[PDB]
Amino acid sequence: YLDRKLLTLEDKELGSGNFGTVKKGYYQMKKVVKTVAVKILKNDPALKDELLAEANVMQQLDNPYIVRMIGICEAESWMLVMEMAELGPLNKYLQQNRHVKDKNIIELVHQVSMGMKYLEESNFVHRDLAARNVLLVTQHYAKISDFGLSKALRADENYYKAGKWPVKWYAPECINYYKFSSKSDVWSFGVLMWEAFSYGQKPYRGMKGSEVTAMLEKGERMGCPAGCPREMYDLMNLCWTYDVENRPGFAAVELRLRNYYYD
Ligand SMILES: O=S1(=O)NCc2ccc(Nc3nccc(N(CCO)c4cccc5[nH]ncc45)n3)cc21
Repeated sequence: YLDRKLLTLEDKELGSGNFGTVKKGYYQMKKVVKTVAVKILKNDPALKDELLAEANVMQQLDNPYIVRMIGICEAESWMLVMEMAELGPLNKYLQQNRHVKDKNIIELVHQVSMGMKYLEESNFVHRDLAARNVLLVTQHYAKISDFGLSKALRADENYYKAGKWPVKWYAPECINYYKFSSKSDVWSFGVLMWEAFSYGQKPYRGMKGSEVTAMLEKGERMGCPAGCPREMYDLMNLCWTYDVENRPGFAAVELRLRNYYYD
């Protein structure tokens, strides 16, 4: 829990969602002043639980490619205070910056894969991995964010059995059997890659969720984005392996990206 006196907020608003608004601020750590992003709950038991589940999860996470939580501050409102990733969501950035080179995109997605390999080792599932939920520190440093749908897996289980339903990022076992695992997160990571190489274009455009599900069961997949290296498109296809058993884990995904990047 944070000291409201040690927090200064801008008057400007960075963004707003169902939960409320987001403001940029500063929090005085012992000596240094650290720039922060803050979710400020508008005015709702669900939203408080949402903020609470995300905080509960972040508190246990510690990795260079995952957004770091500073803490919670109870004052004029409930506040979730994170270290600021200044450049914001990966999709919106690439949408405004098409000069980004393929090798730069590969670097950022490898970084995500490294954060997810950590998440997988830590036995947490993200359940909302998408380009909108990756934040940029700099043009060469990505962090995974938005852990509101995330779950710590029980010590005796490999998956979580299941609100917000981003079906275009969901593996078939999620849609058909409500089972969410690190391998489901791998499926989503494939969609994320596609997004990144499509410079933030939405996947499966013009299609309803049921239509995407039909497409995938037919064995059809999204095509290679313009200028996307083939090796990276091949990795998207591996991530979209239908049968979860045979879908690769994040260790193999991260390895594959590393070798392509450093070679
Ligand atoms: O999308 S935006 O609001 N509009 C422009 C912009 C520019 C920079 C950021 N950066 C940022 N860094 C860290 C955390 C964070 N947020 C707010 C966005 O969800 C968080 C605060 C509290 C908890 C959180 N979990 N995941 C992100 C996040 N934002 C964000 C934005």
